[PDB]
Amino acid sequence: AKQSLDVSSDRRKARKAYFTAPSSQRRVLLSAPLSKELRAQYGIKALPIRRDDEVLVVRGSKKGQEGKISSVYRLKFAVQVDKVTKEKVNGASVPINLHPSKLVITKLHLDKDRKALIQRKGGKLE
Amino acid sequence: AAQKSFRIKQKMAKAKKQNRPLPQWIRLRTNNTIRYNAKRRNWRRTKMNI
Amino acid sequence: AGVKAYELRTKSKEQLASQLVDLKKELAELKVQKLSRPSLPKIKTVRKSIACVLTVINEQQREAVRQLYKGKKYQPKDLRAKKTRALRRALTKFEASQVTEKQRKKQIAFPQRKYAIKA
Amino acid sequence: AMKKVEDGNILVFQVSMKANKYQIKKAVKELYEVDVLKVNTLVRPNGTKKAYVRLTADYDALDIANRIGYI
Amino acid sequence: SEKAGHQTSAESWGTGRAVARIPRVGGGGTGRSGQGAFGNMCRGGRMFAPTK
Amino acid sequence: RSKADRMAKMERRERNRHAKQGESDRHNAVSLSKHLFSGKRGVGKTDFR
Amino acid sequence: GKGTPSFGKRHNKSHTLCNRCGRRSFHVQKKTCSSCGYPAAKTRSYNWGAKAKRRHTTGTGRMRYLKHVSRRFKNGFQTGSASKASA
Amino acid sequence: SHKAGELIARPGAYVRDFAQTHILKLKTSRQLLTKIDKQGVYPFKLSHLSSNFPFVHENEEELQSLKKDLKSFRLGMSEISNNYLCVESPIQIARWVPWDHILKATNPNGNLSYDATSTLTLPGHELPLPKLGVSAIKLKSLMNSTKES
RNA sequence: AAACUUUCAACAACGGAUCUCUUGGUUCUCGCAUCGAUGAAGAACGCAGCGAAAUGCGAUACGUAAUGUGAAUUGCAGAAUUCCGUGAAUCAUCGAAUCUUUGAACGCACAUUGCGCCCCUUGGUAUUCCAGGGGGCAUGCCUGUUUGAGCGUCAU
RNA sequence: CGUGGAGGUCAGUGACGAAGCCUAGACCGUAAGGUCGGGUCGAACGGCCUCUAGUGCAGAUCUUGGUGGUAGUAGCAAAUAUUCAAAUGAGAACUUUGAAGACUGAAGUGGGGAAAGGUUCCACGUCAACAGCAGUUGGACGUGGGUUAGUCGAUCCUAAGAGAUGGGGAAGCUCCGUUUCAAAGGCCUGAUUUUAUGCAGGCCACCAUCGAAAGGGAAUCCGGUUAAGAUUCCGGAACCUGG
RNA sequence: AUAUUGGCGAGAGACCGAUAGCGAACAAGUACAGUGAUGGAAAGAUGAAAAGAACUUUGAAAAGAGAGUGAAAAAGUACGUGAAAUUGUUGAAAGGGAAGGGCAUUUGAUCAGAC
Ligand SMILES: [Mg+2]
Ligand SMILES: [Mg+2]
Ligand SMILES: [Mg+2]
Ligand SMILES: [Mg+2]
Ligand SMILES: [Mg+2]
Ligand SMILES: [Mg+2]
Ligand SMILES: [Mg+2]
Ligand SMILES: [Mg+2]
Ligand SMILES: [Mg+2]
Ligand SMILES: [Mg+2]
Ligand SMILES: [Mg+2]
Ligand SMILES: [Mg+2]
Ligand SMILES: [Mg+2]
Ligand SMILES: [Mg+2]
Ligand SMILES: [Mg+2]
Ligand SMILES: [Mg+2]
Ligand SMILES: [Mg+2]
Ligand SMILES: [Mg+2]
Ligand SMILES: [Mg+2]
Ligand SMILES: [Mg+2]
Ligand SMILES: [Mg+2]
Ligand SMILES: [Mg+2]
Ligand SMILES: [Mg+2]
Ligand SMILES: [Mg+2]
Ligand SMILES: [Mg+2]
Ligand SMILES: [Mg+2]
Ligand SMILES: [Mg+2]
Ligand SMILES: [Mg+2]
Ligand SMILES: [Mg+2]
Ligand SMILES: [Mg+2]
Ligand SMILES: [Mg+2]
Ligand SMILES: [Mg+2]
Ligand SMILES: [Mg+2]
Ligand SMILES: [Mg+2]
Ligand SMILES: [Mg+2]
Ligand SMILES: [Mg+2]
Ligand SMILES: [Mg+2]
Ligand SMILES: [Mg+2]
Ligand SMILES: [Mg+2]
Ligand SMILES: [Mg+2]
Ligand SMILES: [Mg+2]
Ligand SMILES: [Mg+2]
Ligand SMILES: [Mg+2]
Ligand SMILES: [Mg+2]
Ligand SMILES: [Mg+2]
Ligand SMILES: [Mg+2]
Repeated sequence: AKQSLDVSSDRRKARKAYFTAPSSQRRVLLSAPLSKELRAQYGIKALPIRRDDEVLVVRGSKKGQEGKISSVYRLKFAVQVDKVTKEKVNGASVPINLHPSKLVITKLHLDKDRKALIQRKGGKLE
Repeated sequence: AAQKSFRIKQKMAKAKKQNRPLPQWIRLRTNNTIRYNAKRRNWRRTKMNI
Repeated sequence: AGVKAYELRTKSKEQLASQLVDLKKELAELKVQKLSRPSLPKIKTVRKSIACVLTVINEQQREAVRQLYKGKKYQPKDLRAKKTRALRRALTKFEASQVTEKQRKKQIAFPQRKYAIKA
Repeated sequence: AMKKVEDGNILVFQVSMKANKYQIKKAVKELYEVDVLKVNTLVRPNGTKKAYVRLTADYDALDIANRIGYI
Repeated sequence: SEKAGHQTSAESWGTGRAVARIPRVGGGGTGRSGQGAFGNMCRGGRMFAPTK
Repeated sequence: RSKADRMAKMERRERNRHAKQGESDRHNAVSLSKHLFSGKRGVGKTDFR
Repeated sequence: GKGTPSFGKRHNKSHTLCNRCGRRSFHVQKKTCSSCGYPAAKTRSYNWGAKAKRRHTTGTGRMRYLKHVSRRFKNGFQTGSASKASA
Repeated sequence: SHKAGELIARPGAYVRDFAQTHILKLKTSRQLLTKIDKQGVYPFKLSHLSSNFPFVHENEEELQSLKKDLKSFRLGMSEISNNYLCVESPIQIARWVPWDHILKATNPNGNLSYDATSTLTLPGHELPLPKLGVSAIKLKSLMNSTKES
C-alpha cells in the first residue's frame, strides 16, 4: 500500500502518464536487466538501454538469439537489435520490435557518463 | 470585383494558399489519423463571406 | 554544425558584423539553390547561425548600457525590473515599516514577553 | 522571366512587401553593382511582391543572371 | 450537471397534421435543426428527476 | 508512392458512396423544415401556390 | 413577388469586416460592430448570452503573455541567470 | 549535406534525346537547338557550338567572344534542359563499401524499391545486387550512412 | 408440372444492436493567490529542408540564449566538434532576449496598407527640393520648474 | 421472476475456451422465467446471504438511426435540328478535325464594363465521385504559370448627412450640440550676424475630422508583342507638375 | 474564525460508459447556416507486430482465381463480436376471391428418456 499523499493509485492517470511521457522519461521507462555475470561484476541490477549494447533475447519466439542494438525507437516504445529480422521471399527484411524488459544486457557501452552513472548507483569499476 | 482593397486581396491570397490536398508523406507517419483535408474550400461549393 | 555562442562571445563588433554579412550571403545563395531543389538541410543551420550572432550582438550592447547606468536613479524602463503592475505599485519595505514615534515608544516600553504556565 | 532577359535588359525579383521602388533600386545597386533604369512592381495573387528591374545599356542582365547563378 | 440538456434553443411548432408537439431545435444548415429537444425521451435531452 | 496512392483510394470510398463531388462538398441537410411541417391552411391567404 | 424574384435584387452589403474582432459585423452606416462593440472602449458582452462569452473569453486565443505568469510566480519573480556545473 | 570531403561541380557534356520534341519559346533556345540538331548523335560541349570555335589564332579577343557566346548559350541550355530535349552526362567517383555493413543493414521493401525522382530511367531501373535484393537507392543510402566508406 | 405468393431450415447479403473495452466527462475534498500604458485579453497576416490543420512561434518566426540530462530524431533527408563530447533532442528546466500589423491603443485618420510635423545622420551641388536609416509628437489629473495674464491688489 | 452497481462467502467457472449471438435438439415451473446440448466467438463471468437504484415497453400524430411495399412504376415532352467520314481510344448519338443542313439577326445567342464572386483565366497530366442518358470531354480531379502606370482609377474636394473638442445633462452605460456662454492658430517681414532662426510687428472674422471607383478634377497616343498581360511591357513620338 | 459553478496545482468516488457522460473521448465552439444579434452537429475499436497480400494467370481497368503473411483474412485499411427489420440461392410444403388462431386426431419429417 502507498502512504504518500502525492502518489496516485488512479489507473486513468497512470495510463495517461505512460502514453504521454516525453523522450527523457521514455529513456528511463525503457530499462533492461543485466546478465548474472555483469550483475556479479558491477553490483548493478538494471540500466537504461543504449544504441551499442550487446543483448540476448530471453522471452518470445526469438528467445536465445544475440546481437547488438541497432536502434532505440523511443516513439514506438521498442528496441531493434541487429540480426533479428523477419525476411520475405522478394528479398525484403523488416526488423522485429522488441521490448527491453524481455532482454538481457551481456556487454555495455562504457564511456565517461556511464561510468559516472554506475558509480552513482553504487557499483564497482575495477 | 476587379477594383478591390488590399484587405480583400490579402484574405483572397491566404485562401488561395490554403487550397491544397493532403501531402502524401504525412500518410506514412507513425500513428497517423489524418486521412483527408476536412477543411477544403471550393469557389462554387461554399462561399467565403468576405 | 553551425556557430557556437561561447566562441562568439570572444569576438568584437566588426568581427560579428562581418560574420553576419557572410551568413546572409550564404542564405541568399541557398535560396537560389532551393528554387531548383526541394530538400536542402543546410538552410536550417544557416538560419540558426544568423539568430545566434544577432543574440550575441544584442546582449553585448545591453551589457554596455547597464554598466553605463550602474547605480543611478532613473534607469530606462526595459532595464528596470518587471514583476507585475500591482507589485510595482505596492509599498516598499521602508514605507511599510514606517512607524509613529508614539507607537515606537510604546513598543519599546511594553513588548510582548515570553512566558510559560507549567511551573 | 527568362524571356524578358533576352528582350529588354529586365531582371525579375521577389522582394519584401514592405519595400518601395526607391529601396528596390538602392538594394539592386548595392548587391549587384549595376545602374538601374526603371523599376516596375506588382503584388501577386499568392501575396508576395514581384519587381521588374530594367538596367541601362552600359550593362548586361545576362552577365548578372550568370553571376547570381540560375542560368 | 445541473445545466445538462438545457444548453439549447428550441420551441414547439404547434398542433398540425404531420409531426408531434415536442420542442424542436431551430436554425438551419447543420443536421441538428429540426430535431427534438429538452425531453426525457429525446436524444440529448435532460433525464427524468436529475440527481442532486 | 504507390503505397500512399492505394491508401488515398481506400480512404475516399465512403465519401464516394455518399456521392460527394470532392472533399470540399460539405452540404448538410436539416432534419425537418418548418415551412413544410408547420402551420395550417384556412380560407384566406395561403403560403404557396 | 416577395420570395425568389426579390431575392435577386440582393447585391449590396450591410456589414463589412471589423478591425478589433475581425468577424464581418461592422455596420458601415452606423460605424459600429454589432459583435464586439467597436469603436467603444469596452468589449460588448451580456449575461443573458453565456454561450457567446464562452466563445470569446480568455483562453480561446494564444495567451501570448498570460501563459508564463504562473511559472514566473512559482519561481518567485527571480532575476539574473543560472550557474553551471553544480560547483 | 555538411560533408567536408565532397566534390561540387557541374557536368560539361550534354546528350540530345532525338525521340523527344517540344516547341520552345526562347529564340536563342531555338537557334541553339538548330545547332545541336546539326551536331549529331554524340556528346557535345557548349563550347563546340560556337562560331569562333575552333581557334585560328591565340589572340584573346577570340577568347572574349567565345566567353560571350557561352554566356548566351547557358541561357539557351536552361530552357532546352527544362523540357527534356537534352540531358547531361554525369561525373563519377569510385567508392568502396564494406560487405559486413551491407549484410548487417536491412531494407523494408527489397525488390520493389526504385528511384522515381531520377531523370534518365536506365539508372533508376537498375539492380546492383539482384539475388540479394538491394536496389540503387538503397545502395546509395548504405554508402552515405557508412563512415568506413 | 412449373412459375408466382406465403411458411419453415441452412448459407450468403443489408444494417450496426448486444457484449467486452476507455489517454473523456461528472461530482466531492485539500492547497495557493499571480493580468494590463515596462502595452493585457482578443484579432489579422506570416514562419518548418519537404505541412492543409491541431499544437508552437514573430522577419532572430514549429524558434535564439542560459541551466540540467547524456545519444537521439525518424515518413524521408541530414546530424565530428552528433559522438569518452564544453554534447542529440517536437527532451526537461527557464532567470537573457527577439516580439510583424493591430487591439484600452496614444501624431491625425481608417470601407484607405491615406496624410503630416520635430531631432540626428547618410546619399543626391541644397537650412528651403527629393530619398534612405534611427529616435519622437494622445487625453484627464497630482507635485515641482519655467514663461506669462488680470487697475484683483500692496509698497515705492 | 428479471436488470446495473456494493459488502460477505463458495481456497466458485474460465485459452482442454468467459461474456455475447444463432439454433425444423432436450428438460423443469400455472407463469414471470430457469437449465442442458450443438454452432459461432476469443477474455472475462457466476450461485447463495444481504445492501442500493438513472431497474422490466407495443403504442405517447414519442426521440434518434436503419429498412420496406408502392416500383424497374410516375417520369427524363418549353426555347424549330440534325447528318456523313476519318482520327483517338478497351469502348464514341454526345470528344477533335473535315464535309453538309440550320439558328441568333446589330432593343443579338455579338463586343465591353458597374455591383457581386475569387482563380472560375491558361497550359500540362488525367476519370473513382459530379455533369438526373453517356463521356476518351469539363467551370470536375492533380501540378504549375499568369495581373508591370508621373498621364487610367483610388488617394484630394465638397453634397444630403455623420461626428470629437469647449461646455451642459444623466446613478450610469452614455445624451445634446458643430461654432457653440473657450485665454481655441499661423504666415512671414524681422533685425540679419552668441548667429542662427527666442521676441519680431504686421496679422489672426474662418474653427477638427469623415462623407461620391456615375458629381468636381494637372498631364499619352500609335504600331507590335503572350498559352494566358497591356492607354501599364517593347519601339517610336508627346505632354504635365515639382525642383 | 466565514464565502468561493472563475484561475493554478493535487487527491478521490456504492457516478456515466460512445443515442450515456459536458454541445465536444476524434484537427469541437469545429464543419455548416444566417445581413446581423446569434444558432450549432455527425464522427472511438485490423493485428502482439503492417508482417497491409511479393509472384503467376484472365481482364482495357476496377477486380477475379491461384499463391503467400499471420494463431486466425469465418481479422483485407468496406477491417473485434456482427442482432432485427429487409433481401438472394438451395431444400421441404401449402394455395378455386386474404393470411394468421383454439380443441382434437391422421399423414410426413425429426427427437430424448429408458429397459
Ligand atoms: Mg459563416
Ligand atoms: Mg500599381
Ligand atoms: Mg445528455
Ligand atoms: Mg435594390
Ligand atoms: Mg443601408
Ligand atoms: Mg496557427
Ligand atoms: Mg507587443
Ligand atoms: Mg475614403
Ligand atoms: Mg502647476
Ligand atoms: Mg446504474
Ligand atoms: Mg449484477
Ligand atoms: Mg481455475
Ligand atoms: Mg462460449
Ligand atoms: Mg426458429
Ligand atoms: Mg438467475
Ligand atoms: Mg460474488
Ligand atoms: Mg428510467
Ligand atoms: Mg428497451
Ligand atoms: Mg419499440
Ligand atoms: Mg401499453
Ligand atoms: Mg424516423
Ligand atoms: Mg415508363
Ligand atoms: Mg412532362
Ligand atoms: Mg425543345
Ligand atoms: Mg446531342
Ligand atoms: Mg425566327
Ligand atoms: Mg434567320
Ligand atoms: Mg439601342
Ligand atoms: Mg478553361
Ligand atoms: Mg486538359
Ligand atoms: Mg451522368
Ligand atoms: Mg458514367
Ligand atoms: Mg484546376
Ligand atoms: Mg454626438
Ligand atoms: Mg475625404
Ligand atoms: Mg470621384
Ligand atoms: Mg454638377
Ligand atoms: Mg484580355
Ligand atoms: Mg513606352
Ligand atoms: Mg455524445
Ligand atoms: Mg451531441
Ligand atoms: Mg440566404
Ligand atoms: Mg466496429
Ligand atoms: Mg475476428
Ligand atoms: Mg457493412
Ligand atoms: Mg433476417
